Amino acid sequence: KKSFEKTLSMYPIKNLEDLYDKEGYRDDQFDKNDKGTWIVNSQMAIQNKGEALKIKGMLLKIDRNTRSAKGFYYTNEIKTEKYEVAQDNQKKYPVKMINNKFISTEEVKEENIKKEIENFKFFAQYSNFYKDGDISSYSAQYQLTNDDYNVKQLRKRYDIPTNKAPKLLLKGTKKIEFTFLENKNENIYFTDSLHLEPS
Repeated sequence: KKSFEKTLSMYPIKNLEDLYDKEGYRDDQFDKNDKGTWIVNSQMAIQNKGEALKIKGMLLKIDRNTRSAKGFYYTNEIKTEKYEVAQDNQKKYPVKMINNKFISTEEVKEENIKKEIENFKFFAQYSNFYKDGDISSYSAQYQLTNDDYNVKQLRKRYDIPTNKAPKLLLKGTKKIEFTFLENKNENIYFTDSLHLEPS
């Protein structure tokens, strides 16, 4: 648990640029001159009944050495349980972080993608912080209510087509997941992660 608090206590980080000056856990795989890169990823996955799993998220690499951040917005559609190559639905839209905003470094023609990038917020920017697995790979999973501050935050920012209260999974080897629905071919989950890794 409080292995998560070392990270989650930081939330919210309204200005992600503060991560330039936030030190994380460095180990002998980090070179002595590498301050590290924060990899931040937030992602909503929504599957309406009889429809494909629709995914939208952003991945950002915040390089502490160069005080710059690059990554991409991404959308995807997943239809089957198993791997089908021809579902080539993954689109990536490269962005940079400039003044705590996310800026396309390419042309984006679809007005609907432009808006999503312009208004995007990572979970770390707006959040605030039973059933235990441990296979040495630990996890703790909790049943939340719809008055949980973070559940309300998700329902504002995303259109969640179920009113069931999600479970929060703290998965660690780190990564967090709000699972709203987990029926067969009817999945709704939000994930987020923030970790420091070598550049």
